[PDB]
Amino acid sequence: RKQVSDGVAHIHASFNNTIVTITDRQGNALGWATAGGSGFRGSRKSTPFAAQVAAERCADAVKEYGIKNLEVMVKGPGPGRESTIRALNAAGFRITNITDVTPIPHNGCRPPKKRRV
Amino acid sequence: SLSTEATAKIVSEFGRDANDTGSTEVQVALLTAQINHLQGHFAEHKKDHHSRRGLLRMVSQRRKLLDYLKRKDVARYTQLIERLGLRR
Amino acid sequence: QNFLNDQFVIDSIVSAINPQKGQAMVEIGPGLAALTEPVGERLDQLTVIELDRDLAARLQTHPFLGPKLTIYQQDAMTFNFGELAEKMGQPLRVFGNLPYNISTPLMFHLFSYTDAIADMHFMLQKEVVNRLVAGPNSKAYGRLSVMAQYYCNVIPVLEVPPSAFTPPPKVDSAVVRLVPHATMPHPVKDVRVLSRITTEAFNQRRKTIRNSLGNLFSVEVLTGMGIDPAMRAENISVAQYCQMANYLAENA
Amino acid sequence: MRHYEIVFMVHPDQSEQVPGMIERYTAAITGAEGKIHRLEDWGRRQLAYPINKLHKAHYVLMNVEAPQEVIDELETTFRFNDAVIRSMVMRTKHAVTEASPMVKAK
Amino acid sequence: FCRFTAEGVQEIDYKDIATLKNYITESGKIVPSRITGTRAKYQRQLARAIKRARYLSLLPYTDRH
Amino acid sequence: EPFDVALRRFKRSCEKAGVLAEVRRREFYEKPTTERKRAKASAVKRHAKKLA
RNA sequence: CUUGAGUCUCGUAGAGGGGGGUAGAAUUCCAGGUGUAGCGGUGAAAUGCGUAGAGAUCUGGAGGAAUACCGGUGGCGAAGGCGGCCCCCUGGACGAAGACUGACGCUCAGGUGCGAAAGCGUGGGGAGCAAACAGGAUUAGAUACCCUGGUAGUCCACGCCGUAAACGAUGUCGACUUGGAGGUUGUGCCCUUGAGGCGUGGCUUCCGGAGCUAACGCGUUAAGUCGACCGCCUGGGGAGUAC
Ligand SMILES: [Mg+2]
Ligand SMILES: [Mg+2]
Ligand SMILES: [Mg+2]
Repeated sequence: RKQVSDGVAHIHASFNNTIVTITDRQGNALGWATAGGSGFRGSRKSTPFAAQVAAERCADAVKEYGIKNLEVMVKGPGPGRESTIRALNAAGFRITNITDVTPIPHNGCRPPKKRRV
Repeated sequence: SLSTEATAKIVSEFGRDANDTGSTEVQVALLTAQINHLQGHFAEHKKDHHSRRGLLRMVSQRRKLLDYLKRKDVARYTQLIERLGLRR
Repeated sequence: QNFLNDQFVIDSIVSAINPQKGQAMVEIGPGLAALTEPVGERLDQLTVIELDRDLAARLQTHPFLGPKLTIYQQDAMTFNFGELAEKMGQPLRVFGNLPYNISTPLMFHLFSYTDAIADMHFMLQKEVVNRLVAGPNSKAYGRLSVMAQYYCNVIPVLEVPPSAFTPPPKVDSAVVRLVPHATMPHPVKDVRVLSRITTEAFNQRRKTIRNSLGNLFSVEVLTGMGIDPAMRAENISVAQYCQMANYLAENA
Repeated sequence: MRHYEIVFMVHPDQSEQVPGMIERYTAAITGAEGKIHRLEDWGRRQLAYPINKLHKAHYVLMNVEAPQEVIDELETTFRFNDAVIRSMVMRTKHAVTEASPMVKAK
Repeated sequence: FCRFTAEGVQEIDYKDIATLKNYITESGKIVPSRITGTRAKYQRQLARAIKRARYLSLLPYTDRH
Repeated sequence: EPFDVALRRFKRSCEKAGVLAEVRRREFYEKPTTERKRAKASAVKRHAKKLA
């Protein structure tokens, strides 16, 4: 059993799913949760509620590893950003850096074709 | 597309004096020198069609000037094409 | 989906089929009563598959037809025509009309039974029929017409205007008949080699066969077979295609 | 001949040889009968993003009027000399002698 | 407009990071000319300058780098 | 520094960055003719307001 | 002869072209590292991927492709087209102020050459995307629409093809003929400077007068008023099809 505290939190949100993972300052994963592992499937898997629940599951995993400090970064286009990070405010940490780190290309390679719908 | 000094050499050769520019002789000479120089460009830059559009304009402009001078005075025409070696 | 409407061409099709006893006849897709009746009439008894169980009830309860046919109610692509050929004493005459998404499957299932089928007689859309009979050097030619002409001799029977159909389509369509060869004029070591040779070739039909079949064989193999590798895939007869298939199979 | 700006940056841990670099390149300029109108250093200076995983690298400017040929020599000398981590050459309109804003801030 | 036109009339610029900072987002993107009030001539010069300044890590490309 | 005020500050920053609108529209390729048509369509759809 | 044509001297703006370097994002992939039951996908599913550790996230490396933002009712180009940055070669244009030639002009059947996208030819490359294809779904059926894959192709050098609603659906050149609000790019004079304010070319956008037009509309960048030459049409299909 290991106790450390310096914490980086990554929110990886998409219109199918939201993964959340906690890492050390090194970026080394301490533990993680998703929505789909929270148990929701199809439509429920991508909901602000499922993203809160995923954050609660991570909050439990870090209670075992580290809880004093966190630096939270957010990625992917999906819903529930606010919902999952306010769920990190549950068992609240002292955090101040927020931006997205959503990948924007400087005119990178050809995206998929549009859906015929 | 030519240095002022190569232009000066050419106009001081083919021109009436330093006040002359654009006597037919001056024109066809500097135009010829440009055409000669650009052979080096296109010998590398084969695919430079947009540049060679200017070259085609220049060789046809040369032809038009020569033919005007030929009907205006055969002596000036023949000694000028002799000096430039034109109709090569 | 479609089924025919006008007695003139119904009568032309059922008469051109020449359906009589001394033939192991089976309908597929009996559809509207009007075109299944004359064939169930002329044959003293007839077998049929309908895919639909509701139409199979409509026709099996019809006293013209239920007493005069034996009737089956399933996807014909499940159906064991090789056993039905045994039960009918001689290889089958298989015939009719359908919604024809299933058409491409029908041909392969019929070809899975080239021994058990004596002949096939079916309506189809103009472009696919003209493809199916297409001569090697034409844009209408290609892989499915190659496999069809490999398995069988193929023969247009007659051609039908779109106003002839109950829901009339925009699209003219023809009945065609075909005959599994009594011995294959093109003997082949395997058909999967044909199928993959033809798909590779026709997946690349605009480039030279050196840049199609020569992606697998050498130019010296191709010219060794007597084939110019500078041809396009749509210059190539089924004869040299089965020669390639034999070459692939026997040199592997 | 063509006026140029030549502007380049050197590894912080090779910044001590920068005078030797100014010798090597200024000798190429005057050895081409070219002339110089600015030479400047802005010291070790911090980078907006990491260059070659480094920080704080040492910045240098020249204003010059040399014949084209030797610019390609010193340019390719930058790809030979790994102490130079980047360079930019600019075919500027004029010789310019007034100090860089990077100096004039002092 | 005319005050922003004076900013163009006075100067054409590269290496003046202090003035370049007047025309960038904090995320490092170029400001559109209508928001700067400057005329398009100077917008082009500013864009060319910013691109050079990014090449030499004088300005970032993004917020992060 | 209240968490939900730092959240509002963050929300303003990502709105000013436009990143959700960018990644939304960047989801697919497009045949350049249609954004050309859409662009000029918007240009006249705008210009019609200029008239009073 | 100098008014058309054209040369020169000095500037100016520009994704014009050709050639060569180079950058920061980005995707994928590889190699670890931390880590663990999910991931992925949809309407929902499934196929797919993961306990050989995936997914995630950190580092390091690879490779091919494209240039977020500026960027515009914006520039360049004969048209097709041209957009990260620097260099190298290189085409055209416009203004300035003279100087110079001396009608050298325009148009152009044949002819010659340039000519998107697709496809072909020869040899490379292959990240991402993706006809065909393959497999899972959906549907009365579904060949579609959905998804997981995926070849050609997409990229490059060197050949070819020679077509596009290649359309301003508007041939080229020249002259004339109310206005008005912009944009862009030179330039002169006045600037009280710095803003301004008088001018004055070029390019370009939208209104609109007269006139024109079947009408719609066009309208000094004509579809007005006219001069020179070229191209093309002669009811609809059959048919841009046969030969
Ligand atoms: Mg090729
Ligand atoms: Mg292509
Ligand atoms: Mg023809």
